[PDB]
Amino acid sequence: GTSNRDWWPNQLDLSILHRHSSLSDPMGKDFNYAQAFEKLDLAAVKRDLHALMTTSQDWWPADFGHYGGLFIRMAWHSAGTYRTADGRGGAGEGQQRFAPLNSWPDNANLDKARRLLWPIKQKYGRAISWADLLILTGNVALESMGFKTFGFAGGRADTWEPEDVYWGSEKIWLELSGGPNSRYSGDRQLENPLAAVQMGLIYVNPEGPDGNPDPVAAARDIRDTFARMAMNDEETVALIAGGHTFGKTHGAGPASNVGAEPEAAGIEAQGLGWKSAYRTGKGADAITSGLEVTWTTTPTQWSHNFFENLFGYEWELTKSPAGAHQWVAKGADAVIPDAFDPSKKHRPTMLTTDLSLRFDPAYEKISRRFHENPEQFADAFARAWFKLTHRDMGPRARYLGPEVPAEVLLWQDPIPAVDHPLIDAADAAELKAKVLASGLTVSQLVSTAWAAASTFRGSDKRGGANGARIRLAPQKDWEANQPEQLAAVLETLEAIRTAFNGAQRGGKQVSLADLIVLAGCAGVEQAAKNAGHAVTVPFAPGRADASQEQTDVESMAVLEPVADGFRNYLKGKYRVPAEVLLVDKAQLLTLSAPEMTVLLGGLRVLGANVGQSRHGVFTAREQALTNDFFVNLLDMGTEWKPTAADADVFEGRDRATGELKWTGTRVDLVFGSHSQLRALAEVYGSADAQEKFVRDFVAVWNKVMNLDRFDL
Amino acid sequence: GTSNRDWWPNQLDLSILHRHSSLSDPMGKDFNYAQAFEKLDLAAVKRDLHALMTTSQDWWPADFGHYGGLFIRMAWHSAGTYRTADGRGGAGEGQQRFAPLNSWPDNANLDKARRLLWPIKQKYGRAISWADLLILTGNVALESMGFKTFGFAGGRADTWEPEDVYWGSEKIWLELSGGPNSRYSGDRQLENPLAAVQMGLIYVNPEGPDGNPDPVAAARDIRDTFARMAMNDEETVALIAGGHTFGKTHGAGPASNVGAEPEAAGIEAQGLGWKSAYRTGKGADAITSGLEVTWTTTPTQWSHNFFENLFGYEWELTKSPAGAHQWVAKGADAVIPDAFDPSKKHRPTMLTTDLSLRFDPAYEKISRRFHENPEQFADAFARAWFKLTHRDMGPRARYLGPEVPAEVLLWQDPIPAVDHPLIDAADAAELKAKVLASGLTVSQLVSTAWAAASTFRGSDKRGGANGARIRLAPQKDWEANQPEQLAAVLETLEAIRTAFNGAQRGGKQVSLADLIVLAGCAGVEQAAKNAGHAVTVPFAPGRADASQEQTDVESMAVLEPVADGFRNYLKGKYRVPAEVLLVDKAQLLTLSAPEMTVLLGGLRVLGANVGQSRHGVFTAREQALTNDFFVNLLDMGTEWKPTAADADVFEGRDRATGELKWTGTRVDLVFGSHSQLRALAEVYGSADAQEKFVRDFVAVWNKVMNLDRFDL
Ligand code: HEM
Ligand code: HEM
Ligand SMILES: [Cl-]
Ligand code: NA
Ligand code: NA
Repeated sequence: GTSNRDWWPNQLDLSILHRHSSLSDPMGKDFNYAQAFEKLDLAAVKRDLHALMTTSQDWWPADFGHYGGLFIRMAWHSAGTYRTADGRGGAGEGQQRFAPLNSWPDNANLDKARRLLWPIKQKYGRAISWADLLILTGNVALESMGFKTFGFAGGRADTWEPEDVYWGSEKIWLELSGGPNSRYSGDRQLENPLAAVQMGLIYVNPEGPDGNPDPVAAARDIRDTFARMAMNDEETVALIAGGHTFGKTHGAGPASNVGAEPEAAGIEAQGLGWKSAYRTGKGADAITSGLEVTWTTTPTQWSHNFFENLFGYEWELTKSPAGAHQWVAKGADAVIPDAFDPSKKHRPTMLTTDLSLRFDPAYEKISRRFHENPEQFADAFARAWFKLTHRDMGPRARYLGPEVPAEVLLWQDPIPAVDHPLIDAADAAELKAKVLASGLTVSQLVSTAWAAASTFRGSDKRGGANGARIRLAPQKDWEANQPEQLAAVLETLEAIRTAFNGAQRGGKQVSLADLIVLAGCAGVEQAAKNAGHAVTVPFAPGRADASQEQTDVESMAVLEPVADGFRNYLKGKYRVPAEVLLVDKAQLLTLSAPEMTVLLGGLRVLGANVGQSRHGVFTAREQALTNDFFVNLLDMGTEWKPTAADADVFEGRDRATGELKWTGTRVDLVFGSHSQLRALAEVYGSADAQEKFVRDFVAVWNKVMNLDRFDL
Repeated sequence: GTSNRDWWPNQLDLSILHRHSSLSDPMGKDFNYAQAFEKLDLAAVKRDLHALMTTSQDWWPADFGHYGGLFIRMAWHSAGTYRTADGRGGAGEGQQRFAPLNSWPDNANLDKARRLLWPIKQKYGRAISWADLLILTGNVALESMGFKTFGFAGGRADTWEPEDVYWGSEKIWLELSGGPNSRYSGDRQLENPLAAVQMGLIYVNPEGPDGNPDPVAAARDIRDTFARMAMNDEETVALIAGGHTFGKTHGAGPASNVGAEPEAAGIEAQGLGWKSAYRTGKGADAITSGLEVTWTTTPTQWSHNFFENLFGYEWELTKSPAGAHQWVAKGADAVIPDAFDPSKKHRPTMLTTDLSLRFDPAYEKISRRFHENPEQFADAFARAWFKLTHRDMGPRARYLGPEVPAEVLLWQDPIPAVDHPLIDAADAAELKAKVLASGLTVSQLVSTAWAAASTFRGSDKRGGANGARIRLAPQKDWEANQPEQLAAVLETLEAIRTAFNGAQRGGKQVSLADLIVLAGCAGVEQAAKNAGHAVTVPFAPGRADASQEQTDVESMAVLEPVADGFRNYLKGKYRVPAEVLLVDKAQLLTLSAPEMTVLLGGLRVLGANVGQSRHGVFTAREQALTNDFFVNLLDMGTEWKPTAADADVFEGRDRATGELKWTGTRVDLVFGSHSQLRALAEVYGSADAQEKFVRDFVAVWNKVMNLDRFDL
């Protein structure tokens, strides 16, 4: 059947805002995963996973009698989709079991790994999510093979449909760069927000860049893609050498033997894929990547034999049985055990990307230190493996269970504990009145609280107003945050805070993080009062103030809004139309299309625009909370045309007189153009809508203020 | 951005079961449109609509100074998408304001019509839906121009995103037949469920079949497509001749002047399209269809002039100024008024499809009767306009407001009023015990109640267990209903009814409609008991029994299930795979994916399959309510393969021994294959899920039993 997407392939897609509906979720509306997990017998789950490691199934025999390597790869792939640019991908939603990730070429035969785990998932049911189980299984694999992990947190709730992620524009799996849809431009610049070199790869091509077996060139792609997954050089070397301490690759025969990926396979395959016609199709005959490399002399035991081999041999370019480029140790004895035949041994082998760790000069120094000091290697790998597998879990408050590491890590964007009584309802009312009596305007108060709260993204649960990081580098100097106006607001609020905290007893005090949000609440209540409407905006205290020393300024760079339609802000010109960037922002903020619509219409008339731009400010009572944006936008008395100067800025003129009434961007006018958004704008721009508009605006304002409040 | 649909364009689409979520809806979850409409001042709205008729806007000037013809077309097009095959389309959800219908070629310039209504929509807000307003505007247009309508019902709730409808497979607007995606095969057979001749037309091509101007061949397409929209010869003549008593077509210059349809237009067009470069692009210069026809001497007044012209002249093939085929009266005077220039008059003109009403012998007889008996024409048109505009509104219990016709019409599938006390909980316990003491099995009770209730479709709200039409022609004869088994169950239930009603005083009695549903509830209770579970199934009395004479047997044919995955039933071999037909059926039953999953797993083990097929009966305890279907389906100890005899039937064998354990269809195994359906099956197949399965099953069973219960 022909669909709207066929007819109008460039129209905005709002369906990404309406995922994860109660409709698609088999659990009751009252289901609380954290409550279920907190009663899990995690020790009993880990004993079952431990037994599983050495219980081979004939439909997918265990290499060396041990599934550990397979399950470490499974858990690394689960986590390895993560991109810092948007926070999308990662292990935190168990998306490996859905399209497209269940059928990526780099996830070949991880369908078998997930199927091995169904008996344990079935036993423990809703008390352990697939998302937690994939990571736990990787931890138990490591533990069973003598590696001490840094710890584990539960709390990744299962999802029930694919995430809407931009994985790239290529129409061919693993397409080499330089195609019609190339993800590369300039001097090998990978397009944001991608963090993989080819469609369907986790990071890089194990042969080398676009198949060129050059370890030095490969090292470039490794460093670039790992940095885009939040890993520096030490972490990257620790992870790759740590992983490739275990197990083997699978390339026993030509790739033409391997059939359809799971999403393409026949219904009889019952959710599995990559059925191989090569000899037995599994075990000693397995084909996965097409490479055939076994790194260490003890693939089922933690060792420092990866670096011993990397540095102890010279390497020769060779071909797998599948015709893939790989390396073998020159002059070596057969010292590596065979996966199935206890009478066969093999020479040491390496991937191009393994040799990167020796032939890139910066990796070489780290790899030599790890070689000489394997206790340093073990500790870096444990820390990196925790970071990898938890990077998208959000604040430490979300971490469940008895194995949570007590060490607070800089990458967690940590929030200090609150040690003192919180302000009560009367205190909140006193502070709101003091804020409004200071002379801070509605526009200043709403703009500041919006700037602080709207860094949250639900993709990796980073950002939000908790921490008061808006006062620190680098948030205080982001262009979108209007640094000089922000500095003046924060100075006034800090004087209000000092006076209130000075006057208290019993150690009661208010954080600046709370006061910035409460001040924004006062701005919204004042705007409602300006409109002739008395409303109370909800407020929940208990935010704390993080220090500069507790803030990684480099990691905070990815949270900078370079597009924020809710402030009519675009840092520069992009490929992507501004309205597409608005819907992307609404998705990160976890907003529905109705929530996005009411929030944007209200922010316009409150003065939230960066630079006090008039664009979309369709009111003659700025700083009053009215539905004026919608009533004026939908007024057929006004005709719109793109400006001569700028095709992305529109003039609204009286249709009769030609008088200039308004100007607006694409972000403003899309609400009068897109057939689904216009239907929403009509509800809010109706004569009966003033009370509904205020209520809905207050609701979505409060939602945004609370996005990072996992402490509640 | 490459999507899962791009990679796997044949995988099942579950998103059609999760549309119309609370997420996309701007109204509160408690919003009750019926209650809002009941408070509407309908008299005030109709005064506003009467005023609008002659209030010309310069951006789309009114023909003859009266918008009535444009609005009648707008309302006819709102209703005219309806198909009897699936009940999809029609006016009942206001889908003309969304993609794709807002942009169909046949809906060109109806964007202008809807925009003229925005001020009235704005003024009355949520108290009148767009869906109600489009039809009410059509009524007022007719009343304004002298035609007395049969009545009007409110209660069409607005919807907030496009309906998932198969409109055809063509990838070109208006493609003529015989293309690579032809909707025609054999002797001009239109594929079910389509009810138009070309992609983006309402019914037929006004020039003639595939543009061939043969009124006789055109009559064939008119008959077929109108029959597929529930209209017979009399209704079809009345509707076309009635409509074309008013207004005019628009083709003042070449179609090449007309730009992008609304969904393709620039953002500055603010939701309008078909902007024309021809002269002023509007009014006298309007281009809509490309035809230039005005039917009557008084296009803004009800007249008998359509049939006077049709019969009173001989017709000559000619071309509009756009190059379209149409017909001019041989030797006629210039009697037709111009829409704008009082100094111009025109010869009578007709479309090919108008001449059909004369040159098709069966239409000719009706047209002549209407010409000779104008009162018969007026009454037929009024009744057909009502039916057209209310055909998808469902039972009369949904009809709101003060203009609802009292007359009960056969096409409404009327239910008699209940005039007696209903059974209470004590009676329901007594009737269930009698049902279970009769010897009727779980399989018989569940199968009969499923057969009765599952005819419902939310597309046009036809069907369901109310009326006990399963005992009448043609439902009692449907293969899916197992006529011989059905007859035996009904005979036993009618004997229980007779004995219960015979023992009552005070006029209390139970309908067979109620007893069938209650007996099915007893079956489910007995099944739960068979599984060691104490369960009560909710039951709401108040169904009444319709007569054979209240049941149009030809209209009832389109509800016949030729595919019902819930009974593992396929009447023959279709081009669409069985699992796509299962999701289509779930959508018509208003089920979510979780609901569809739990229902199907439960029905399989209760013995609801047609013919007692073993396909999908993955239990050793049939007629016990357990999650066995899921636990056995997900057992990796079983391997599945298609049979030699039948690629659509699968054998489940022990992996280790090769012993046959089970057989299943595509409908069974899709729950083990589709990545999202398998995630749902896993929840219900987990060790902690038996009580959840039972309670979810009872909830969705009750939901299906109540689908048509608008009396509640
Ligand atoms: C440049 C980065 C990396 C590349 C190109 C890479 C490439 C590969 C390839 C091609 C395979 C063979 C797949 C097969 O045929 O079965 C593999 C296996 C594996 N990788 Fe990596 N890898 C990378 C990083 C990592 C990391 C970060 C980890 C975990 C910390 C990891 C752990 C493993 C394990 C345990 C296996 C063995 C699977 C088995 O025994 O079945 N890899 N890798
Ligand atoms: C065989 C069925 C039909 C055909 C092929 C057909 C075709 C057309 C076409 C081509 C136009 C001109 C559109 C334009 O250029 O503006 C039109 C106009 C119209 N049709 Fe029909 N029609 C049919 C049935 C109906 C029915 C059932 C109704 C209503 C009961 C109706 C009411 C109208 C009206 C009122 C207009 C005039 C619009 C105006 O004044 O702007 N038609 N029709
Ligand atoms: Cl639940
Ligand atoms: Na993420
Ligand atoms: Na419908």
